[PDB]
Amino acid sequence: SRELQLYFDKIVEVLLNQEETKEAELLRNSALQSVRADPGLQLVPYFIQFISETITKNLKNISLLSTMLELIYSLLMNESLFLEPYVAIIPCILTLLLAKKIGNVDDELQKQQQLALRELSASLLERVIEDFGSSYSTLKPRITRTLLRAFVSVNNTTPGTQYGALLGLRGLGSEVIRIVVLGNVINWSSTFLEKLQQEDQVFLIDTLIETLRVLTKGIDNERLKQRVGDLIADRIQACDDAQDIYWGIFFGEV
Amino acid sequence: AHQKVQLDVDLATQTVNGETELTIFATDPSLSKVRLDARCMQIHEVSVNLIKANFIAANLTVYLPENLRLRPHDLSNTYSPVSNYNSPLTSNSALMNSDRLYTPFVLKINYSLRVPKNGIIFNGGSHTTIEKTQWFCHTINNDIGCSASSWMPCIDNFYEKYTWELQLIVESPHILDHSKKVVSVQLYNNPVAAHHIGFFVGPFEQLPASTFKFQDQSHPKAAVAARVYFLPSQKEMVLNTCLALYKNLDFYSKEFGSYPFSTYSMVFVDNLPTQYSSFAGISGISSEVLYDSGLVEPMFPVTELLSLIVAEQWSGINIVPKSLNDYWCVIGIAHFMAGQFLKKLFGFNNYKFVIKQRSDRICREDIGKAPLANQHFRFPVNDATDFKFIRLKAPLVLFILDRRMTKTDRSFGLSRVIPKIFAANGNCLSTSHFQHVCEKVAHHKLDSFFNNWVHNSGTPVLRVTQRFNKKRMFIEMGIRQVQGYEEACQHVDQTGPGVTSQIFTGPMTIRIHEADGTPYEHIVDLKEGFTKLDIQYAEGEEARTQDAAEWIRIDADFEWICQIHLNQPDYMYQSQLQQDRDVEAQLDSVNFFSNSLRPNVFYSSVLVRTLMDNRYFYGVRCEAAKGLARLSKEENNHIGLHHLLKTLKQAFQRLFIQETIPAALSTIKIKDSDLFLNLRRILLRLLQYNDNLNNDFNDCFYVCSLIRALANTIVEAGMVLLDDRINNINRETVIEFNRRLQLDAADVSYHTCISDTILNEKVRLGSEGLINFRFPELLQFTQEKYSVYVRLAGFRGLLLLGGLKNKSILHYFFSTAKLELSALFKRGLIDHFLEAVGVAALXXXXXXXXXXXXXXXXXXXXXXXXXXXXXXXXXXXXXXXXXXXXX
Repeated sequence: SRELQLYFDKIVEVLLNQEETKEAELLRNSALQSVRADPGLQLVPYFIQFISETITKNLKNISLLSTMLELIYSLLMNESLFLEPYVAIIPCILTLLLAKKIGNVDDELQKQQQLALRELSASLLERVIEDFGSSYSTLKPRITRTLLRAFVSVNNTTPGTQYGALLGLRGLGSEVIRIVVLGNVINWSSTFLEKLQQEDQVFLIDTLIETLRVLTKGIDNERLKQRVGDLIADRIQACDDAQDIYWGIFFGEV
Repeated sequence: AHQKVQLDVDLATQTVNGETELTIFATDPSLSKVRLDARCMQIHEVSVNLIKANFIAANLTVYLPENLRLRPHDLSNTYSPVSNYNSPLTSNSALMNSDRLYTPFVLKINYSLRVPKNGIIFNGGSHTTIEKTQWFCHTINNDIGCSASSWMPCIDNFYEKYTWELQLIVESPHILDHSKKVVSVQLYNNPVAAHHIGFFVGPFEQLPASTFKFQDQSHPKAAVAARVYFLPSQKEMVLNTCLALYKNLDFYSKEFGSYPFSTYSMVFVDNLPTQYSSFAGISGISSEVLYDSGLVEPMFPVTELLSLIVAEQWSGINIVPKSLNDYWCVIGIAHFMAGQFLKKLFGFNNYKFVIKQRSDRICREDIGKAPLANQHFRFPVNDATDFKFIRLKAPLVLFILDRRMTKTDRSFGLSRVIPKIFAANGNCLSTSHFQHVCEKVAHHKLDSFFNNWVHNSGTPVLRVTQRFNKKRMFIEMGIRQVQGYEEACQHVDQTGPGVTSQIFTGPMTIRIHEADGTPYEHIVDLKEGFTKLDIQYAEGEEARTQDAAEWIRIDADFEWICQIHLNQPDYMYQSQLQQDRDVEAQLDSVNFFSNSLRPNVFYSSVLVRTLMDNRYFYGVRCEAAKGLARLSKEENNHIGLHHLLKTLKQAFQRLFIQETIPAALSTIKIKDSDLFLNLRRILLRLLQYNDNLNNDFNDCFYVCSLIRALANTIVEAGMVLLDDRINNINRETVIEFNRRLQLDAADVSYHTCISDTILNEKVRLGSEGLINFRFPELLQFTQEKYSVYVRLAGFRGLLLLGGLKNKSILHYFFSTAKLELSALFKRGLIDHFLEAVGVAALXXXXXXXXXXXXXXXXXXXXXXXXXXXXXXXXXXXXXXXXXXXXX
């Protein structure tokens, strides 16, 4: 038992952790499919510890993050009974959703790999947070408090990682979407005004506002809009004077 | 008398060039055109006195002192002396001709040793050896043999003793020429010969130690730098070998005489192992050369090897006899010292029982040998003679000579005789003179015992007579001995059964036992063979003959190698094996009872109790287990009480469980054949469940015993070869062996179980195997070079297993053997190739004739031309003798 486990762990580290070219993609896909199709959960502790240590002490380039995310997604999506008792979506999902130096220092502007990796991390973390029946995913208060504290403290990983992780976890866990999307009253103007910091990324701000409005725009919304019209005066006239919130919601709903 | 050798430029290029300033003493010798021994080297000048002169190259023959240009005043003059020095000359020292004797000179000449010098492993450090140690070469050159000619140009005789200095650069040295250290070594007092003048260029790290010890690693069971020496390693091995070698060296030095050495440290060179070099221990000049066996199974192997090496080095270099036929004397002294030291240090398997087993094995292996006093000459002959039957035959002669009378004459005679030769006859010793002095100072005769004992011996008939005298209480008895018998003269040019190999009968001890098997002794002179003597003052057989007089059992030294034969076999074997205060008597009685006949339940219970007794050791337990295994039925097949008893009893371990598991495993799974369900369940359950009750670190014994048991069960029970899942059991065993070998040799590391498992599987299979993957698998493994211990095993196994077709097998094997030249691959490939070919190809005359016939039928492809045209040094001599014997 102690020999086969060490042999497989070392074979994956040398492999998996290594690198190639022509046989790199075939080796990674074959290893992920084999580990997520046969074998057993005996190498779940070693793989989780090594992946957590390398992901916690690495955060360089975009290739390592993509490979680790793909391996964790394949093993977690085709694993045995060990992910739920070990609980890894909290630290893994937390670090993946809080990362920013990997993309910034590694392709800051136009971080396509950072956006794709953020979406994949939101899907995996969303499924992990949704795979709970009794208390297998009670990290909602900690995640909400962490996001609110981070947004009210600074602009760490701004702006898309926290929104994608929270949106994915809330959407996948909504078995709470109304309370998660509401939270407080005037939050858009208070968040943008509280942050801002002379955001020179007009396309990034507009893209984030449009994404939030589209994600927030539906049975209740369709019934209310069809029975009235999205409340042009109420939303306008009433409510607050959010130019980006009202403009984005009206433009996305028109 | 002196010598100044200057060698350098040996590393990197794997060469060794330097000048040589030889200082003669010799006094007489021959001088002028001296025949200096040399090999495939390059000469470099040869000045002498003034300029040079004519001289032959080539057996070297460099002329010196021929004309009258020199002066004779130095040799004719004489200086003053004291203490009666004399030092007179004569016509030889003066006269007026060439080849004068008793003359002094000083010669000099530069020599160059290229990388094509046979008889010396050369591996420079520059992309030619390996990634390990790039700034250090490895040109270890042997010394015990004829390497002096290849290492330099000088004489290589044994009848001329002279001293020499060792001042090489690789007293005390440091800075001399930039990055060179002038190592000066006087040694101009004591003198040696020419056969022990080598240059083993090995590692510089010396892992020596001392001798003070008491515990350290939980021990145990005026000095010198003992221990060993490796390439920055061998910590535990150097510690254990340093403590054991320190204690043994201290005991031998305090119980022998003297020793002019202070570097009692071995070494683990990369060129190991070798036939007559890295075998066990090498004797050079205050330094041992051992092979890479630090993690192997030691115990009696490493103990007997170290003891025999120390005793041989202390008794093979202290006395320089004029005759090379002192193999029995040196081997006898070394065996006596090693036996006393081992008996006083090691004591687990009974020293007496071990000596008895060694004597029995020596007799069985010597029942069909040749003669001891061979015809002397040159490393294969020395290695074969030192590791043949002389070591096992010297112990019997030494014990018989030392036991023929009193031990005081032997101990005092040897100790006092060693000082005479070691004080005043360093090069004048003679085995005949020593034996004559010993026989003349301690009793006499010994001629018939020495010559007759070294010629041959045998016996196979012993008659006893019983006579009851009630008129005066005279229990007469008779003892008679009879036999039924039906290169050394070029492998015995004629013949001859003896006819009487054992001349004198020696002592005839009569240990007669009283009623119920007592312990009465008797000293019978006998002497003359075929004589008589006289003595005096379900269990129906034992009940009717419980006690009648005295059951005189068999003996007390075995003068004629000895089988027992007399009445009362069951009573004598039972009473001797169950009532005897002697380990030898108990072992002999157990062997005789196991080889004869007796009861079933009684013999099984008594054998189990005796084998399970705490007083019994590995010899008693192994003997009882062997007897019960060979006789597990009075007339049936298996014994449920013996098998169930051994299995139940078998279910720090130590020697008990280690020796019981191997004997019960190799002896349990024997024939069987039938009952593939129970047999496959027991053998498969033991193999797959091995070490399933006490698995720890000691896995060598379980690996060897397990491999032997599996090979014996699959071979004996699978020789014929499914009504009982026979095919399923065979396929399961083959798949298990393949997976185990691939797992232990792939994602693992081993070397003390892979060879035994592969050899056991191949030997157990053999016929009815895969036709044919042995050549592709062995060729792939050897070509890939997986593990240091795997290539030689695969090549030897394939060469010793193949035979059919043989299409291109000779060319492939020849190219592989000629290309894979190193240490284990070269030695193991040559020895394993010759032995494998001879064993695979083939009473003695018939076998030789058959082999010759086969060779004649398949004379195609030899070389001979190529093999012999490539064989050099050791391969040249061994290949020359073997080739000449095969031609």
